[PDB]
Amino acid sequence: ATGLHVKNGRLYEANGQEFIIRGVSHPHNWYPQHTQAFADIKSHGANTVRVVLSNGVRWSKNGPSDVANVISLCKQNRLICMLEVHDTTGYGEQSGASTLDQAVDYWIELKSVLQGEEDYVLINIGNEPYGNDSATVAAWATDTSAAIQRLRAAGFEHTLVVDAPNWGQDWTNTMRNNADQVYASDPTGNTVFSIHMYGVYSQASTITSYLEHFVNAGLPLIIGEFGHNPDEDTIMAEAERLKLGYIGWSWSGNGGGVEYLDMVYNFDGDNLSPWGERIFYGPNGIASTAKEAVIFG
Repeated sequence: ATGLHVKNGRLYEANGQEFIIRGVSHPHNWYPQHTQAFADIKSHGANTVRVVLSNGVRWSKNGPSDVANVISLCKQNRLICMLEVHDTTGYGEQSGASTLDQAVDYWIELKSVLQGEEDYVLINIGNEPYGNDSATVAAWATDTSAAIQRLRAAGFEHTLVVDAPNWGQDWTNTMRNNADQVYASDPTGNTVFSIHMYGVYSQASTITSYLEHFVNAGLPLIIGEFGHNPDEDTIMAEAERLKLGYIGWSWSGNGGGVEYLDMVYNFDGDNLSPWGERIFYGPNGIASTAKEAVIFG
């Protein structure tokens, strides 16, 4: 059965109530000991959590029982659960990355724990699935359509979330120019596009132009990741104006020189960084704009 779905370019619950994502990413694969984060994220007002999983290509695979537990934690905390396979990141440029096809093999392996959870779970096929290599960026539309087709053929009815090339930022405008082709390839129409906004989006003009292109065309879009040198004030303001979902990166535990993207320090829910204060409590932030999904009431 279908649960969350797309109608007229927007995301709806099965009862017809529109759902506007206001959430954050949590690095579950890398920090399995920090399952308290689900409750902590909910306590600050988020309505969705994007959960980092692995298909075993670059990191250690999250098996079916582990994913079942994640889903139960989302449901217990009245959060919509967006699951994503991180191993695809930067394919074509990043050594050892997964292809989208290998991500789909993993989703199919999880079919028994995902079927019947269409009201609660969104499937983000693979994170930032292409780097900047031209030959592979050129395959984004065909590879993405192929992955959607494989999932629908395997009986998946969930709403699917697909990321852009160029490490999620789409600076070539490949996703922007070809999303119509990809959307047509989903028989059910339950596909949502996701843009990641980092340094390409330091100017308000670029942000507004990109977001309005999707809204004006009726192409469903979420800002699946953003940081703070992106203009976060304009990203959050425009997401509110246009009624688009957004998901900040990330709860805690960043490494690789991106420590400043931690919302809380050392997974302590009461110890917010300036970024955590901004995204949850500042203008157009999560606490003031998020509404809980109605499926939980």
